[PDB]
Amino acid sequence: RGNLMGKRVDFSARTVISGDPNLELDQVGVPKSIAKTLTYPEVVTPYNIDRLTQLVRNGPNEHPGAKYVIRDSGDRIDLRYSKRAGDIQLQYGWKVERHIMDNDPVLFNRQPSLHKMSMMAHRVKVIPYSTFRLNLSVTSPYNADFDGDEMNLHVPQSEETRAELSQLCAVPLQIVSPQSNKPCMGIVQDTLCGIRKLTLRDTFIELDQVLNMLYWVPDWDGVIPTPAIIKPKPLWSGKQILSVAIPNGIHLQRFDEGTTLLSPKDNGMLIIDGQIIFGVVEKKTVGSSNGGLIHVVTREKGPQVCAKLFGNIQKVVNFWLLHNGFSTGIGDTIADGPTMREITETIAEAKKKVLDVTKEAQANLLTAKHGMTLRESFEDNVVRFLNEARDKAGRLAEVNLKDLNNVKQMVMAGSKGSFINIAQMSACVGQQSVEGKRIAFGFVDRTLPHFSKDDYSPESKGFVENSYLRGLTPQEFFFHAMGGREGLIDTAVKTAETGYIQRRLVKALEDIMVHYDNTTRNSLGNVIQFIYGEDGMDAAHIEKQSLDTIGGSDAAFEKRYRVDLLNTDHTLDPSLLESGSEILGDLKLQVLLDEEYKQLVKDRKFLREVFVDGEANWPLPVNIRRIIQNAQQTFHIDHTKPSDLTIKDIVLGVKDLQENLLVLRGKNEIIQNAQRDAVTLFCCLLRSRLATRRVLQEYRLTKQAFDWVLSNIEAQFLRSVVHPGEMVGVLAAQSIGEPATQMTLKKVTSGVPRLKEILNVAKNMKTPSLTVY
Amino acid sequence: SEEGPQVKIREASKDNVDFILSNVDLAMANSLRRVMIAEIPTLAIDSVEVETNTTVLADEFIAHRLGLIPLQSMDIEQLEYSRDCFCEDHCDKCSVVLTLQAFGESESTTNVYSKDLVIVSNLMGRNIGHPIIQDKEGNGVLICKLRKGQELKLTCVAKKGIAKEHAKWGPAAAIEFEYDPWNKLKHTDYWYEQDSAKEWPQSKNCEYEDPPNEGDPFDYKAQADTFYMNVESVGSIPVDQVVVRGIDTLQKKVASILLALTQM
Amino acid sequence: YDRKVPSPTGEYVKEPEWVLETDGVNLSEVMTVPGIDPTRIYTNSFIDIMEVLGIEAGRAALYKEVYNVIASDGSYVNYRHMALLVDVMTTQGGLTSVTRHGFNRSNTGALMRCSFEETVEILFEAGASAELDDCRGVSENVILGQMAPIGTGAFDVMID
Amino acid sequence: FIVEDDGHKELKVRKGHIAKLMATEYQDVEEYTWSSLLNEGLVEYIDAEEEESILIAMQPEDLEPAELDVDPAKRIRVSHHATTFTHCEIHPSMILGVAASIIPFPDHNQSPRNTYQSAMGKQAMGVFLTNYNVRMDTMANILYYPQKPLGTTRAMEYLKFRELPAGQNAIVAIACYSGY
Amino acid sequence: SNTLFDDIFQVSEVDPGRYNKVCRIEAASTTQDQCKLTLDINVELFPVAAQDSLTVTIASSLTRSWRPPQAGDRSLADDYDYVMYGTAYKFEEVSKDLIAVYYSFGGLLMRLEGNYRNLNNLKQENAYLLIRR
Amino acid sequence: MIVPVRCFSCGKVVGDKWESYLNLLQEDELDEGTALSRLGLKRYCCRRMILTHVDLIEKFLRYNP
Amino acid sequence: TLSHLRRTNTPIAKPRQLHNTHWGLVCPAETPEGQACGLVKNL
Amino acid sequence: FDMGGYFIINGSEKVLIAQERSAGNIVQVFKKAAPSPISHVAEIRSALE
Amino acid sequence: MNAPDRFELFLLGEGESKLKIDPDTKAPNAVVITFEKEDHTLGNLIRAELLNDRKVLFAAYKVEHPFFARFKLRIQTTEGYDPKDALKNACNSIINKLGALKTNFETEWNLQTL
Amino acid sequence: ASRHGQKGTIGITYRREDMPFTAEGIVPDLIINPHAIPSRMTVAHLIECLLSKVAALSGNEGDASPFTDITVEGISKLLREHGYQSRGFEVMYNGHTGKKLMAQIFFGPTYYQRLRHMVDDKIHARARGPMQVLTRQPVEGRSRDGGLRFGEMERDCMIAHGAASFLKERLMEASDAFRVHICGICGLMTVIAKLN
RNA sequence: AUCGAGAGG
Ligand SMILES: [Mg+2]
Ligand SMILES: [Zn+2]
Ligand SMILES: [Zn+2]
Ligand SMILES: [Zn+2]
Repeated sequence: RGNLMGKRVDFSARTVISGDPNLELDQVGVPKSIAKTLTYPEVVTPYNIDRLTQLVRNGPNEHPGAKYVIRDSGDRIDLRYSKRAGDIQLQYGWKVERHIMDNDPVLFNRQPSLHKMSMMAHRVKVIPYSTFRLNLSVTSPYNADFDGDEMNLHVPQSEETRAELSQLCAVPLQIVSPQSNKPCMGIVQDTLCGIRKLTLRDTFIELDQVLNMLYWVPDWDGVIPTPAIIKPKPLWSGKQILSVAIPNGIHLQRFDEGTTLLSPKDNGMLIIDGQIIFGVVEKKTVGSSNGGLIHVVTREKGPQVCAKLFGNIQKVVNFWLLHNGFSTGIGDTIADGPTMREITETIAEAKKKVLDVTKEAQANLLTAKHGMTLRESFEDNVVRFLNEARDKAGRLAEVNLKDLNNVKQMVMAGSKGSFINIAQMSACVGQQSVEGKRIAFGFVDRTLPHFSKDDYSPESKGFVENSYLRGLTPQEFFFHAMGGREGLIDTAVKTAETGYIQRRLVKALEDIMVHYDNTTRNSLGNVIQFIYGEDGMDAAHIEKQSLDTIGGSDAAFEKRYRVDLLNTDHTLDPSLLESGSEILGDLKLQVLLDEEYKQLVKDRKFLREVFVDGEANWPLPVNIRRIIQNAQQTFHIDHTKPSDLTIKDIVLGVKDLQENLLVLRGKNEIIQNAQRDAVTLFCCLLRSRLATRRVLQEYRLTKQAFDWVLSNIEAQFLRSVVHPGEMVGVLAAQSIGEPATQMTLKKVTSGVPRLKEILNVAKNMKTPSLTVY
Repeated sequence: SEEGPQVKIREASKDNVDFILSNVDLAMANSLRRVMIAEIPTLAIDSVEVETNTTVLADEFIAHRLGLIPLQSMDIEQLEYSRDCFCEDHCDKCSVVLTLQAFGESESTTNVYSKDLVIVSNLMGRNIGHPIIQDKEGNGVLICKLRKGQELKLTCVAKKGIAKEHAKWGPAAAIEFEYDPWNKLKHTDYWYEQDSAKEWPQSKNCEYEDPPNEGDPFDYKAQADTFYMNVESVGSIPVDQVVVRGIDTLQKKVASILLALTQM
Repeated sequence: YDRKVPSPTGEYVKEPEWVLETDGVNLSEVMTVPGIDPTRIYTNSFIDIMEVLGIEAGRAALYKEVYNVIASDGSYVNYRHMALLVDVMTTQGGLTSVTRHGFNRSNTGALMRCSFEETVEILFEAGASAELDDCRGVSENVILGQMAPIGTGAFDVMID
Repeated sequence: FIVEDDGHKELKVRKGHIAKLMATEYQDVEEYTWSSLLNEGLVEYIDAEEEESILIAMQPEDLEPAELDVDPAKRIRVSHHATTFTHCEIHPSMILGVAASIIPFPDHNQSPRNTYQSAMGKQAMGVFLTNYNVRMDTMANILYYPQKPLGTTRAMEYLKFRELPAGQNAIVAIACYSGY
Repeated sequence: SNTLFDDIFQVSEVDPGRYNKVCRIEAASTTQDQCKLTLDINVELFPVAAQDSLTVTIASSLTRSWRPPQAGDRSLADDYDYVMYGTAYKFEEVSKDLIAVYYSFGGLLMRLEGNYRNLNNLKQENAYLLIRR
Repeated sequence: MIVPVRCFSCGKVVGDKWESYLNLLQEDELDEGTALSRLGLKRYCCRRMILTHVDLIEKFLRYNP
Repeated sequence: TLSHLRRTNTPIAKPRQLHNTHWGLVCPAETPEGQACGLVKNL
Repeated sequence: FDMGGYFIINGSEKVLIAQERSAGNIVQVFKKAAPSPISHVAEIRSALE
Repeated sequence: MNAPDRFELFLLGEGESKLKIDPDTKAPNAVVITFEKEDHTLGNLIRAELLNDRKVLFAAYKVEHPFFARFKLRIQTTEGYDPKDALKNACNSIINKLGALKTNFETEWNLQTL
Repeated sequence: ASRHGQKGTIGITYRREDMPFTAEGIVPDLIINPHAIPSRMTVAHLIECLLSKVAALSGNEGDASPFTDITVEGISKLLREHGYQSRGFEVMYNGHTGKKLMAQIFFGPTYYQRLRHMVDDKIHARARGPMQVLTRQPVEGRSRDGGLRFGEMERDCMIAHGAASFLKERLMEASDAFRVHICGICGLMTVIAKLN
């Protein structure tokens, strides 16, 4: 374990890290003193000898330079103090151990390495200071802070190794992660706060700042966008400038809570061809969310486009924020005098509730519910009362905070903060817990020697009603310290336990690989799975989509999918199809729709069988909402003209498309049936969305766009397949172990201890339970 | 007087000038104050050789303090940058050599000020190198303290530089800078609990501008063209000279750009 | 418990139901009690499920337990990873632990198993039993400093 | 402190004793010392097993009698509900160590932050000793211009901080600026 | 290249929801009883009190890079006093003989409801909205 | 360990003002804020220089050589 | 230095917790992080 | 300002950390886990002066 | 250790030219000027004065990294107007305004008493 | 770090002209991010800044001792008596441009400590270097020109990525590769390789 | 080398 599975390596660097808004995502800022030490053995060829000769002329004491020359004989020339490092005549076939230089592929790493995303490849960018510099939207997979963190760097030594770094482990390749089938990176901190401050309808920009922001976009087209206001004064909206960073052909739809198509509170998000229509931009739009900007762009334009998108968004928002400013002080912790009066009134009211319950318990007039102790009921009730009091005081505070409250600004943006933060800082920090219960009688029948014996009051057992603004009393201080000490012990223990758990998982699944027969075997030929994930899809190519045959009344299902040419009232309106009236009452063209509806009903029955609770949103490979939205733009569909789609076209084309979807390839019955199984749910999705009434009335496609959608679905499906050689065992182990490392803290074992019980198949669980229906 | 930016001096001393800069685009005023901070030259100690140091301080400590000492720089344009002069290390046309020797002869602690600095090089009749002394008791900056027996004997070389290279070459301390004291342009959105007008204090410069009319709409085409400035000098260069040389330096940079265009 | 159920109109609506939660477990005898639904009975003691309802039910209960562990934190991990873990724990007929006595007592090569725990006793017994290592495990090739059958190494490149 | 009956319960320490103590301090008459309080039965040593049998106040004002118009910004102190006191705390801030006694307003921070600062204050540079120029230590770091804190703690006077400080009073802005 | 819609509205409602420089405005069409308007308006630039009557015009022109209006030679297409530029994003058929159009002027929003305009207000980014005293 | 020459923030020279400050306190029975204002130190950036300075040299000077 | 000269060690049934009896005797806050938390203490 | 309390061994300054221990001569009553045939224990560890 | 020498903020290096000029891509009659060894002091003023020329359609500036003292200025003008001439006029206007400022300040100073 | 667990490293140093400035000309010695206040809940940091502002202005000391009746309101009333916004906010102008910032800045003295963790005590790059006598692997330690450790976790990540060649290069050519002759019958490292 | 202590994320 110390010299074979892991050892010390040459060509390695390690340094304190800091952030840089002006570094591209896949770039790493390398100190010049480090670049002079790490070398690459470039072989002299006619393509490099004019460059390598000058490099070696520079020498090792300055960069770009070189440190050694290796000849055909195998002898080594030390350029530091060889007498002939001025008359070096380079011959082809030699090697120059040249200095590391810009846009070299290097392997950047932070420890612990719970992730393949913990060791990603970066392009070298030699910078003139002693710290490793990296873009902020790469801090998340590394879990890197800039408070003293050190990170390590490794240099490949062969063209094959550089190829592996740049075409497998590169940062843009790792944007969408198979763990959680979502992006692992997003816009954070200053960028995330300013992007919300900037996307408001109150945010307007004048010509000078607009032009500076426009030029700040590196991939700018030079077309100054026409302002949203012209006559009184040329004024741009922050959304207008920000959409310059968004590539053309990007469509994003999302509705949040009270979102009309007029979005009164500027909720949700609507981006129509890289120009946002409505919606304040915050962590839902631009974070590492499922279906956010990053997911859509990475899947639509590609990893490199998204990687530049990170930089463009940062460079516009950071500039706007730099010239707009943002701060925070104790002012943002104060609520109105009326508010604090209500808050302390609420706290006293809950204290009176507890006192009444306590006198009731002392009178032996309590009705302990079945199962639990009298005292257990008393505790439960008091803890519930105090938790409610803290939360109600917190809501009073949060309601009282204006929209200028910088803490509320950060919380609304999602950059930093939560409800409990505001509540404890400005209303009441709440109840303190040790080992999951209130403060115990560490003394004889009392918590502190300043209390009388047998005192179960909120104050005596660890209820802090003061806020961090107000100030904690000595007993409240000690109780808070007791809880916080428990928190530190939990942290320092969970780390070691989860490291051991992660190592056991990785060692147990390290040899699991998808072979070329689409199976999932190990170092013995033993089969683990016959199809990886029972569907054979790379998890990075999978997104939550709704199965539209699951939900709704049977009446709405009929209204959506039923096509009856044998009824004047339930037939395709002739404005939805060129063959409108010519198709009414067609007997032969109704057996097709009847088989379509029959398979749709069978789909609904099957899916309701599989997904009992009727949950329609499930992670499936190919996103068809986006393909339809694209087809409505690449072919500029208008909804007044009728389509040119024969019913035969739609139905038989979707049938053929189902036939054309492949995961396995063999020509025998059992492999054909395994293929037919592995595509069943996706074909259910296909039938739910590619229905004749749907394709005609819900998005009026033409035959051109329809064939385009068919081919695009086929392509993306074939591109979402697992790649043979994928080490899905290590990926699975790390994808389970990393979220376990972030586990930290109702009478059930959970978290790391329960995971340990599951993994060691412990016979004597601490909480065995039977759930009887 | 002359068409263009106008100046009205509110108050003036040998250390401060408070004035109003009218009919100026803002970027010019900002560039002027940046230049007054960063770009105008000064004489300061840029080398120290320590023959003896028996003090409780370190040589580099004292060297830092000596570099921070203010020295006379009125006739500084009559001095050469050592990087531009043709001497070996320094000459009389690019540098000024100061000498400082002090000894603890008295039983009581013997302080070492900047009045104890001795010019050794030949000034050639220019106001240069005399340490600035504004202490009312005639001494200078307290540079060191000596116990009976300790001594400090050293030679400094003072060269030409600007605050960009090191802050010791800064002639100005603080530049007070305000505009639109009523926030008519709405250039900042005030933060409040109950009332912005009551929780934010009123500017001394509010009196010099008429209060807005509440019934007036927002002047969406207004621009900042009247600034309130106060320049404070360390004393190495007089305040009037600080601002005048700031202006001259800025237009000299612009002329350098123009000459580069000519050469292209 | 609140339950989502298809109403007669076809929608999905909440239909609350009384549910019994025990503090102990004897699955074999409780599910025979009349007046309950023996189709829906469940336990957090998946080993009891393995020895009562078969191995596949144990697999499903294992996935459910791990899933609830992940979801307690509000975290999400794709089905495939946890499914792979559970299949590995299950694909040998019973429940194999991720532990010294478990996956590291298998048909795998001795060099792989010695790289986890009980490092030297494994090699001793391998020598005594005269074991043979295929060197098709990744740990073997790591120890031998050879390119391993992993991704880029799961195939060979030759000339045309 | 020792609490005893006297026309109510009151601490045996009186303002005359404080006057004599401070007179002894100002000499830097028979000097009035801590041992004199200990011998005159004004103060008492208590271990953990004995403070199980005692009731401790928190302020000498908790022995004041009772009888609304309050300051809304102050902490919610509780009417102590208690009597039969035997002792009083010398000062609640005395529950802390030498590290945490440097923290300003630690009663407004969450406890892990106070733990972190107590761990990091031992890494702050400053004058660790006035005789640093006379010792030959394996390693030493000293601030050029140590500054005594603008936010002090009445515990610092006994910890000699403002004589041997370990940081500087930096003009700090809280701002998003250039993104660095 | 010409006008696509023109009417006069009596403003009914003004709503400054959480904003300091923008109000959403609800207006009923003068000389119509089935046409209504919702519109975000920069009330700092062009203040709009209730019960005002405002001439509203949707245009098409009078793309390439935006140019400042030279020194005065350029001729506008607007004796109006508040002009914006947006994009249509939904063509909602509210009912039979009822259509509504949604425009986004840089995130400011317009919802217009009527029936008669048919050879106008097409699926086009081109949308200059002009407003007269 | 001895009076800084200039305020770190703005650069106003403060090294000439230490003995004057001490004499204003002890000699003239003044308080710290009034002395700081009298010595021309109006900005708190300048004021924290003199006000919060520990002059450790007068202790180093107590060692013999 | 002061913190080092007032330090305790516990050679190892819930020791790392801040017990109630610690009031006034050992510091509630000053403890190491990591696997010495609660075992090493400062008076 | 030096406070003392340390030793000087081979020139290096050394500190004796306080070792925490359970006091002796105290009788304590403990329970035993369910799979144990004895229900309670009364221990005392007899430390001399 | 890795810190660059301070004089690299204002002293041009070997072969470094004060002005570099490159025609822009995908914008007619536009150019990008790289100023070496300068910062906001000059770029902000030049852009502000360029924005006052009624025949200048676009003018922006940016410092791609605070580490390096250099910036980029993009200028696009009306046809039949070389952007270099627009820069010349802006610079001359700046110098005239500064000269007027210096003259007026010297007048007002000589008017004062202290 | 401040005295409240707010540790940080320098990310960049700006000269005075580029720094934001108050109307009085005062400039921050230091600038911290608001995104580190709400998660950590260290109000005392902000109260310290307020109290220190008032103390420097009035030439008094700030009693930031625990368990006193020193409220935020009293400090704020004193500060407003000194002509500054009661909650420590201050209008600040941008250095690059000179125009005010829309947001006002919480600005004031705060005690900060310089810690023993400096960068040039941490830099380390190796390339080739000294080797261990027994394992023929790189030695351990920056102070020994040693190498970094490519532990089992890093091996796991490289396996998960599918980069077999990089894994081999790290484990052999960047460490302890060796050529040994073996018998085709004994199968052991036995052959006497009298090479030349 | 060994052993140990302290500390950083
Ligand atoms: Mg960190
Ligand atoms: Zn010379
Ligand atoms: Zn100052
Ligand atoms: Zn053999």
